[PDB]
Amino acid sequence: AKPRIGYIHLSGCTGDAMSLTENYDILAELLTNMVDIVYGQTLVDLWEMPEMDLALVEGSVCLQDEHSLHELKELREKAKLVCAFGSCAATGCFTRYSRGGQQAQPSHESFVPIADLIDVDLALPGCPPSPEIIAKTVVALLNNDMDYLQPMLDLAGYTEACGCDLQTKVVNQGLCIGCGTCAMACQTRALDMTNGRPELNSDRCIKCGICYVQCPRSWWPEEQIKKELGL
Amino acid sequence: AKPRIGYIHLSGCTGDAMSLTENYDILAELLTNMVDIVYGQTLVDLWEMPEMDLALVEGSVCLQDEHSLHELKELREKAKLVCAFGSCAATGCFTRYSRGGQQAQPSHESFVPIADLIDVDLALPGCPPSPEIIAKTVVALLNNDMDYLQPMLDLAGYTEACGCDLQTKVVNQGLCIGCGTCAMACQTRALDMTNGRPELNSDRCIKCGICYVQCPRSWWPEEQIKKELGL
Amino acid sequence: SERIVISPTSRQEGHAELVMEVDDEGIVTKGRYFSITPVRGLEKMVTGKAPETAPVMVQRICGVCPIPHTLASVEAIDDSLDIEVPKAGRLLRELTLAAHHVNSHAIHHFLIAPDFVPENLMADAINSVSEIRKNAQYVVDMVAGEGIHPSDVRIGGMADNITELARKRLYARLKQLKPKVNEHVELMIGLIEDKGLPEGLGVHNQPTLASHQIYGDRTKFDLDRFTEIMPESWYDDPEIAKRACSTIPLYDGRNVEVGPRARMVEFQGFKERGVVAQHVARALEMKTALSRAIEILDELDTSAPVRADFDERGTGKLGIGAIEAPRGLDVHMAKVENGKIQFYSALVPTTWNIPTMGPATEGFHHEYGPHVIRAYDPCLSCATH
Amino acid sequence: SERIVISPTSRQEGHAELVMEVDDEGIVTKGRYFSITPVRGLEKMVTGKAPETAPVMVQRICGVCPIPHTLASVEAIDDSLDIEVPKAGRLLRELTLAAHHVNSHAIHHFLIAPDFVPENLMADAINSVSEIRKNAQYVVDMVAGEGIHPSDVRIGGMADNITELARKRLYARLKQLKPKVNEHVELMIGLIEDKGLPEGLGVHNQPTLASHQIYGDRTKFDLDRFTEIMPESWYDDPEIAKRACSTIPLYDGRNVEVGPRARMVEFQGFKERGVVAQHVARALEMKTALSRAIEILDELDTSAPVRADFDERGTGKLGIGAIEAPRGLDVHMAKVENGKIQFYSALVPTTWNIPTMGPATEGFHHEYGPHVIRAYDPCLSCATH
Amino acid sequence: VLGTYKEIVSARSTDREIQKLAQDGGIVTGLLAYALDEGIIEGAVVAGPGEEFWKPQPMVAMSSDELKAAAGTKYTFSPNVMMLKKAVRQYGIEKLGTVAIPCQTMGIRKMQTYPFGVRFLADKIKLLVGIYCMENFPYTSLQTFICEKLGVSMELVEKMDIGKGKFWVYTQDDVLTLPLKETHGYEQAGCKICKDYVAELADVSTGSVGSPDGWSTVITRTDAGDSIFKQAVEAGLFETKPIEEVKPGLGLLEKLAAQKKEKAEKNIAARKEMGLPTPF
Amino acid sequence: VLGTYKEIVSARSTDREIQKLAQDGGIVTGLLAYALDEGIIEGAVVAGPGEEFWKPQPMVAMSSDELKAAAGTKYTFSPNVMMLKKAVRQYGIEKLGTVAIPCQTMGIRKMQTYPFGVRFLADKIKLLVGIYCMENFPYTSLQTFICEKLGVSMELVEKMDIGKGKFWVYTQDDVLTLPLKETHGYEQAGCKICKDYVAELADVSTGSVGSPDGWSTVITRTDAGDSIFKQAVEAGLFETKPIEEVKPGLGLLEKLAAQKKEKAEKNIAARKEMGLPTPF
Ligand SMILES: Cc1cc2nc3c(=O)[nH]c(=O)nc-3n(C[C@H](O)[C@H](O)[C@H](O)COP(=O)(O)OP(=O)(O)OC[C@H]3O[C@@H](n4cnc5c(N)ncnc54)[C@H](O)[C@@H]3O)c2cc1C
Ligand SMILES: Cc1cc2nc3c(=O)[nH]c(=O)nc-3n(C[C@H](O)[C@H](O)[C@H](O)COP(=O)(O)OP(=O)(O)OC[C@H]3O[C@@H](n4cnc5c(N)ncnc54)[C@H](O)[C@@H]3O)c2cc1C
Ligand code: NFU
Ligand code: NFU
Ligand code: SF4
Ligand code: SF4
Ligand code: SF4
Ligand code: SF4
Ligand code: SF4
Ligand code: SF4
Ligand code: SF4
Ligand code: SF4
Ligand SMILES: [Cl-]
Ligand SMILES: [Cl-]
Ligand SMILES: [Mg+2]
Ligand SMILES: [Mg+2]
Ligand SMILES: [Mg+2]
Ligand SMILES: [Mg+2]
Ligand SMILES: [Mg+2]
Ligand SMILES: [Mg+2]
Ligand SMILES: [Mg+2]
Ligand SMILES: [Mg+2]
Repeated sequence: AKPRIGYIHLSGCTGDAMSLTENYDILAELLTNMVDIVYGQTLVDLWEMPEMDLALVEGSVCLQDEHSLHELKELREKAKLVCAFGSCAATGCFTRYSRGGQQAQPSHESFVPIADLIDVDLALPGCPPSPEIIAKTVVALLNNDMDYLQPMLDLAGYTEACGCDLQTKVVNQGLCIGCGTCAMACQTRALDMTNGRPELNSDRCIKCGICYVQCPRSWWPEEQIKKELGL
Repeated sequence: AKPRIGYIHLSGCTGDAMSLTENYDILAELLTNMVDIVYGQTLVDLWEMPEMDLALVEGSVCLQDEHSLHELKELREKAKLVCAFGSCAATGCFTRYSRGGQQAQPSHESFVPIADLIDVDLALPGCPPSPEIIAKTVVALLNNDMDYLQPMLDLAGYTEACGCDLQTKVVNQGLCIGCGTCAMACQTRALDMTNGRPELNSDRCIKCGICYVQCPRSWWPEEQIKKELGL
Repeated sequence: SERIVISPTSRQEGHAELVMEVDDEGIVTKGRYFSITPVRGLEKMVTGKAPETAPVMVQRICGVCPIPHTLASVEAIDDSLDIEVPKAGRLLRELTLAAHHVNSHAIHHFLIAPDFVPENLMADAINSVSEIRKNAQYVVDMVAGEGIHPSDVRIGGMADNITELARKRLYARLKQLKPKVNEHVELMIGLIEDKGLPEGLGVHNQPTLASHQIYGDRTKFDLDRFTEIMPESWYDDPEIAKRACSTIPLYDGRNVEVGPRARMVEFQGFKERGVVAQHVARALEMKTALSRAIEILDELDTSAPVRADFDERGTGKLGIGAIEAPRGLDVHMAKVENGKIQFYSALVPTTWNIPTMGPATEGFHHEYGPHVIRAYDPCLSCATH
Repeated sequence: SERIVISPTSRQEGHAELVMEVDDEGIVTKGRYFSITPVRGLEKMVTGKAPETAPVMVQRICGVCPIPHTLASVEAIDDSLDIEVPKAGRLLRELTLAAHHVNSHAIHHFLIAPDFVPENLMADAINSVSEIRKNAQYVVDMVAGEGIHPSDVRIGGMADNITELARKRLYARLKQLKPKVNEHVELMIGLIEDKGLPEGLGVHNQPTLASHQIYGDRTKFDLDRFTEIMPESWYDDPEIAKRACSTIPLYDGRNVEVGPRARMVEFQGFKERGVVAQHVARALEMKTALSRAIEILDELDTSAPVRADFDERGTGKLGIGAIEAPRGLDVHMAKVENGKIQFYSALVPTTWNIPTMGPATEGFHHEYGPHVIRAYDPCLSCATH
Repeated sequence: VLGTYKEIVSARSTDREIQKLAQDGGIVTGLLAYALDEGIIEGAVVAGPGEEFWKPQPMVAMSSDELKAAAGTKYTFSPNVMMLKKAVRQYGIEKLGTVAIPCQTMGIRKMQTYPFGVRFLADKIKLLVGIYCMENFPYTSLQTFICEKLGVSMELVEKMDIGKGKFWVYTQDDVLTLPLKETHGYEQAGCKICKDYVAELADVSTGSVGSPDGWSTVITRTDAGDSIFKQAVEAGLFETKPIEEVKPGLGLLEKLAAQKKEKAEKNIAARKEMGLPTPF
Repeated sequence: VLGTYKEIVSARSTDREIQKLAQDGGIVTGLLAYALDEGIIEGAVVAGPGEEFWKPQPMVAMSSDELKAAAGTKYTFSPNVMMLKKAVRQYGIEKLGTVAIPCQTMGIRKMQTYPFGVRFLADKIKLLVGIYCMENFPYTSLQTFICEKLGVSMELVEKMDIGKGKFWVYTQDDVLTLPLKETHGYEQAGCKICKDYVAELADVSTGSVGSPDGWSTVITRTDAGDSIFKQAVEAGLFETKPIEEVKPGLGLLEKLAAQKKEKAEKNIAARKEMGLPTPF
């Protein structure tokens, strides 16, 4: 019995699904023998939503699109776990900047992370999340590795993010130690370091949350880190 | 029996106290007959903190300054009400950008709104709050006008603010109607309007929260508005 | 007549609806395809903002093809700012797109594999696609910063050049990939032909619009021939016209076809038309794209500048970025003045193709309709932006 | 000897500590004054950021005197960028500061009123101060956008000119204010003299440093004479030296006095020294400041440009903004390159005065010490920034 | 359902220049012009011409000519509140007028009662003229109506109007219309929860509904509103009729105001069921 | 209190060029150089020269010369982690080395275990050399020590060192010192809650403490760390002595590691009593 997974694309860009598929070596075995992708028209010819063990929900949801809202509601009913797949679903990401007014739907204006409308069980922030974190998450769910997954469960509550979080949650709190991990991680290169402190280029920030996610001073998963190092 | 008021300056710029004093016509009567400023060395020659009915606390607090922390703790013990006086105390305001490293105290790095360390009863966001809101607040407290003061009590919980709040709390939520009130209010002129939607110049944002405070769609004090109009 | 509705159409990027009116025998007499993807509104998002913001945001139109949006954006802005990009930066931009074509066409083979690849060959096909994408994406990661939403395509050129270590590593891997891509293309073309789709399926009389064989050429996009209308003046069913989420761009007053077949027709003397031709052109273009990337890696001077200095204030000049995305001509237009984006418009390949796709289902059984759609490799987040 | 500590000293802006060593008769033999205000760290805050950010942030050094910080910041940045500000923008900057002096000196009279104003005159004095500030602040609000943290002092000049309505309204109010300011100054000077402070109180031999009589002049701030050291090499008590929060700027290797008396000595032939002289100079400067603002309003062309165009990338040039703040010379230094602030330093008037203030308490009873301090109108958020 | 008011009349400007330029009775332009000429105000913020046809920009008018140049309705955004503080700073104005649709009136009244970040503006507003509103449109929606559905262009439109169940465009020689229900879904979503039709918090409120063509239904509300409008009438700048004597009259106004409120309450309730933040 | 390890030795590079340039035993420069020459790594991120004296900048070294140019300690910030992704993108590196103080080692290991936003970097790190750390200083604090207290300048400093209760500066002909307790309060506040002295999560960790001058105490930890360091020794690039045979020896290392942990736990507890967020 393979885990039944749905991949539901709302107002996303499909980059998250693409990242999943850049687990090149294992992809054929993953799709054919490890999990069962049972729903999501990007991948499956099925127009009646089935029960799922896990829904990977990509994209924010548009408050002015009735079908998106119904689809989100239905997948919450039919999936045991809902994962906000990528920062648009998890934090709104760059759709936080949408403000409507464009053809051919000038009223399409308002986009929110999915937890603003439904209960979310875990999250994978990232724009997109790395092929590695996606593979490790799926394997963990396969093997019931709940110790590994705890940060994903916790991150379900991180739904409004910005590079300024490094100030408000780290530097302001007396926690920053100038390591540069945040600047290493930022997928848009919005971050530099000035005199050992993060420097935000707001013109490049997509509000994805990854800098604060990777900061060693936001949360420190010591036991899992040592386990993997054999220490 | 005049209300006993303390004015305590932490890591502020004293602009809030200056704004209070730009109630020009009433100032002499205010200080001499309406209230009793009993503590705050900016104004009063007293080095033993007394009991207060209201503490107006200006400025954020530096986590690396022991005296600031003790002074904040003591005023919470001795004041019946604590008001975060101005956005530095209320939201951190521009000290949210501080990151240490400057002479003559390179370790002075971390600044937080006072509610991060103590219970705050009401707040006056603004950089500085207008002479009018300060006068109206004091008069309201004098007259026990709790209906008028309710938004100030509520705003005690608004401690992390930014111009992006207009997106995350209004535009994203389907609430923006393009009135321009936010751009009118912004004291740094960080806001413009583009196609009827707020446009943030992040280079000028001081994270004071005033745009969201004044937005008619953040909270709507209808009864008090009509009362004052005679409608 | 009866209405067959498929919503959303499957195994493509993003959500569209196909509506087919069919006669008693199930033959399509009237076909309409339209976006039901919500409008995130990238054009109106970047209007009013700093020029540096636009490439970052518009690449997130689509995570299947972010490379050509980043390129079209910086080319439009370069053009608005009268920037001349240094030779090594131009080559790295071209190399990034050439590698990207290989990746993207391989992604389409993945999506259409259920239609064309026998069950017993399916594991092999996924593994073939994956090895090809792995090698293509080494280029996009090393040169452009990230393999999805590359960070280092920039106004004025690229963020940085690459090392000799990088250049020679990429060269060897792409050249050694040639026989694998040749074998894969041969295999896919044979399977597409083996499906036995009816003769003439999807053949239409619309123009083929293409600016260049493999990168792009703004001098071939003629604003005296381009117009843009809205669904309300295109679709003749008013309910559909109100639901449709993408605009309707036209050339010489008519709807067109863009993409690999269009480029092959306009630049490589390709004479085949319709669904099978579209797949065949796309597979053959993998040869073109990989060969070009190999040659650029051979030519590249890793010690040379890759980025021009520039004054970002602007003069109010309309800049055009015309890029051949894997799915077709991707035009971004940008006007910079007072250091802000004053105007922005994107005419993205699937945006062009959508008005052509519905009618191209007509004349054959509706069960062939979905195959007509997938031949365009449609991308609805792209179409709608 | 015994230590008298006052912490913080009262009726000034911000928090400083005064430590006086006194003999058996209570006479100060050794006085030290230092900042215990935490370092918000404005210089290191704006370093690394866009030039437009610096005036917005550094004006929030202080809400008593934000006007001269905004001016010194934009002047330093203008100088770094080789900008020539149009005549009307220069006049509006000067007018804003002139009005600001009137407001600020009036604020100091408010703060020192308990020391000098008889109880029966106290209501009158507060009302006098308030009417003066009301009229001064009409100028700062209308011209510069906000009366505290003015938004519209900008790199390249001002955001906008004012209307004839505004100009003529302000002119009439300031000119009609002249007799009131003259009466107020006469009154304050009489009261300061009436207090009967001991002859010689606060007289020292330190230089008077001033760049201009009322606005500022970067050509009079000589970098061949300026140095900056830290408290650890200034104060000779190591506990104090470690606690002190402000730097120690020097001229010709020595500590100085800045402020109204300094300007009056250097530019208006003033010959009096010490505490009473400092108050008297400050009151008299209200006449100077109001007269200048009136004349600028008469001269101003409301139809003329107020802001230059500029390329904000920079060339790495060190720019100097030297402004005569109400409390003294306020120098900001800024280097713009690659469109960012690469270097920023502020040498603020109370920063200069602090090393001079402690020793100026020596030789008189410690009960006079606090009066020596207030004569400098110290601003500790300013000093520390 | 009409809010608190002192009097309701039907009215029209007596100024032929204003009559030619006005959307309806010319109440806004006429009243601001009267207040300006009398020194009751020194300027007013209005929706003036912008950089695209029928895409206005807020501006501070300090002459009758500038007020007149702003006359006529544009059914798209003009965030008039944004210019109120500039008007009392560099423009030097201490007696300010403005025109506002109901949601803009709300931001202004909220500012006056709670001026947290707004220094020395609240008491300078001397005349707030409200205009009736049922919905507003992004500019691209107007283009869909005008350039796509009706087959002309923004430049060919000499006047636009809404009424009697239709959206109207006047060209140099033609009158083109769409059923108003056809514009549903093209308006900004924020209008869905709006309860205020007749600008209930304005000093004086005015609109076309309830009055015949070229006339306006004028609701005076505050002491300032009633007294300034009565002054202008007495000075012969407006002709007025009791609203009870006019067709269609108050019944239609009350119907539409009640329709708007019922719709808003349904949509507000829908928001709360979804768990979305709602200030109403 | 020393974390998990395989072996602890005292060691010194046998390369005289490296000996001349090294802070201590030249373990970092020697080991990265060996790994580079053997093809175990293709480059390494190090703290290289910057734009001010003793103010380093992270950089990707791809030759022994560049590694050598980075040798020697700078007691201020060099956020080395920031360059790890650039190193595997445009620099083309698939086998990466780096040197890191303990908090940087933590960010790196956190990334490898949880690479949420970090694509194709984690498995490319082949050698992580940790160096011991008790505190780090903003650059202005170093200036206070050197320019103000000791009365020279940053340019006159040829080497800086910390040990035996003192901060040390070497000039062209003079050795100047401060008591280390005199630097208390000048270090970044974030160090207060740091529990990791000997870089417990590194592949190999090294520092001066426990060894005599010019030698280093080397703790091998992971299979990669132990095997690469043993390889270099066998190749005669390091001389080693059992740590039990060396003065001051392991006792001093364990003392300082335990001091650091006790201090951190007190400060972590203080944070929690204040209600401040704490990841430990
Ligand atoms: C978005 C919108 C929706 C409306 N819907 C209806 C309604 O539901 N029912 C009804 O009876 N009336 C409607 N009106 C009001 C109406 O169209 C008139 O503007 C009103 O009757 C005033 O006409 P007048 O002849 O008195 O003013 P005029 O003398 O023509 O002056 C009109 C004034 O309105 C201002 N103005 C024009 N467009 C805008 C805008 N977009 N935003 C802000 N100010 C503007 C102009 O600056 C000018 O000062 C609407 C107006 C708008 C702007
Ligand atoms: C902030 C700091 C605090 C330290 N405190 C102590 C400690 O508590 N106890 C102890 O025994 N050792 C201390 N060290 C370690 C020590 O000083 C040595 O760096 C270590 O012994 C390595 O010496 P080596 O001769 O083996 O390396 P070398 O061959 O000299 O090479 C030194 C390497 O360290 C890197 N480096 C130098 N400065 C920095 C920096 N600021 N950040 C990151 N990398 C850097 C260089 O790039 C170089 O690659 C400290 C080091 C730093 C940087
Ligand atoms: N190729 C491609 Fe995209 Ni997802 C499309 N259509 C475009 O630019
Ligand atoms: N005047 C003044 Fe400030 Ni609050 C001081 N000192 C300075 O620039
Ligand atoms: S998180 Fe990034 S990759 Fe994923 S849907 Fe959003 S923009 Fe696309
Ligand atoms: S990752 Fe965290 S601790 Fe490290 S520099 Fe960034 S904000 Fe500071
Ligand atoms: S700084 Fe970078 S990582 Fe952080 S939220 Fe912004 S884009 Fe994401
Ligand atoms: S809120 Fe503004 S005026 Fe008040 S202390 Fe902060 S910077 Fe000063
Ligand atoms: S004040 Fe609020 S409703 Fe009005 S434009 Fe600003 S964000 Fe939108
Ligand atoms: S946009 Fe303006 S009002 Fe809003 S938080 Fe920023 S500075 Fe304050
Ligand atoms: S309906 Fe209400 S919210 Fe919408 S534009 Fe009109 S007054 Fe504003
Ligand atoms: S003591 Fe810890 S937090 Fe501080 S610099 Fe050293 S390793 Fe980093
Ligand atoms: Cl760029
Ligand atoms: Cl500026
Ligand atoms: Mg439409
Ligand atoms: Mg110090
Ligand atoms: Mg060649
Ligand atoms: Mg488009
Ligand atoms: Mg003159
Ligand atoms: Mg300074
Ligand atoms: Mg007309
Ligand atoms: Mg050396």
